[PDB]
Amino acid sequence: AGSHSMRYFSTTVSRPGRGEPRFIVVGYVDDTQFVRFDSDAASPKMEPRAPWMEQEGPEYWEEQTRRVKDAAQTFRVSLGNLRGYYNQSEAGSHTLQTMSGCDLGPDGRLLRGYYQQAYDGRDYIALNEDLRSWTAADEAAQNTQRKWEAAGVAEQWRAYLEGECLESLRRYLENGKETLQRAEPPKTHVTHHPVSDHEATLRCWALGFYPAEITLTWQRDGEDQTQDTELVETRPGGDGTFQKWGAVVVPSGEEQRYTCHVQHEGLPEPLTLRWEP
Amino acid sequence: AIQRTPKIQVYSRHPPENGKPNFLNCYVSGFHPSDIEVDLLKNGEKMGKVEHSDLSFSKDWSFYLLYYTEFTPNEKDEYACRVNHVTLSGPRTVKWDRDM
Ligand SMILES: CCCCCCCCCCCCCCCC(=O)OC[C@H](O)CO
Ligand SMILES: [Zn+2]
Ligand SMILES: [Zn+2]
Repeated sequence: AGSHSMRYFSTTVSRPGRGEPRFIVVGYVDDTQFVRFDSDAASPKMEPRAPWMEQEGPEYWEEQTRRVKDAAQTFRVSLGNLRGYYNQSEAGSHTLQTMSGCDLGPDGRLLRGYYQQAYDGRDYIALNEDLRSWTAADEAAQNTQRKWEAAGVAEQWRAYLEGECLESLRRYLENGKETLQRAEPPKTHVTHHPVSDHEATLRCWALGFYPAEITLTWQRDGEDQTQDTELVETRPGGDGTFQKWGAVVVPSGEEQRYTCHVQHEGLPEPLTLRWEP
Repeated sequence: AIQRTPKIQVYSRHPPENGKPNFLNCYVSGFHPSDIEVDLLKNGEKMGKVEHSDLSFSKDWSFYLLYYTEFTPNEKDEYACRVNHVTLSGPRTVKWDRDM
């Protein structure tokens, strides 16, 4: 865990004739959510979603709410411009998603700053790693790029990403240190369920781990079985941990040929597991 | 616009063992656009007290949501998650498989 990250993920969805577009933002530090804003809430404001954010004072929340409302207005204008660029109907609903944030290196340096958008689920424009140039997906985004070059948007983001972004992330990492600077290793086990009297499903479990990144692979005599492995998406426990499993269906007499390999930041050594009857 | 069908997992927070309070989770992920309907079902009946996470999304911009509720399993009851989305024919029901 030399690198830690902060991300804001915003989703703006137009609903023409059915009100102004809906705007939702969530903030994460690594794999832990810490804030939200929902434009459809009773009193829309940035709110804490981690107990270690409840010690910020009201002026912090006021500033965060103002920034989010300002961004929301820009995104509503952007949805209108994009519909026109693509010659789309005024009646349809469309989605603008944005991601921003920073990766903080172990020495305190900016490893990477991000600002990128997708339109209707496809990459649209992205701040390049140099925080001074842009990558545009098509001519629509090349037009956005020119308007942003004219307004010095890259330099506004570079200032934030190299400064306040990292300072805020540092503060969160200290305030929520006991949650965020932990590496909870997975509790692992292998189960065995016959599927006929000649074959069995071996399932390798990883439970209760944090952060979410993990590798779980079945090997047969050292050979990767990824093509014959059912591997579910890593999923949240709901308690700040994650879960995953992978399974293979094998001939009963070959069961001891199979090993499950688990790698996770919280593990001293990568794990090699087998069905233990 | 890109349309991606939701993946659906229904599972408990902790290993299920009957008479012990636990959490019933339905994780729906990989979908686009963001509008979706999700219910947790006890014996085919819609459950109350079901909360959900704030809308977020993955690196490929697909959305994910956790729906969850307190519950206490036992031998009799069956649970399931029911999801509807514009990529589906109609509401899809996935039963909770409690012995994997
Ligand atoms: C993907 C979200 C990106 C923003 C959309 C919703 C606001 C989210 C709350 C604040 C996040 C950091 C944004 C605020 C950082 C900031 O104030 O500076 C910006 C640049 O300086 C351009 O002006
Ligand atoms: Zn004030
Ligand atoms: Zn067997």
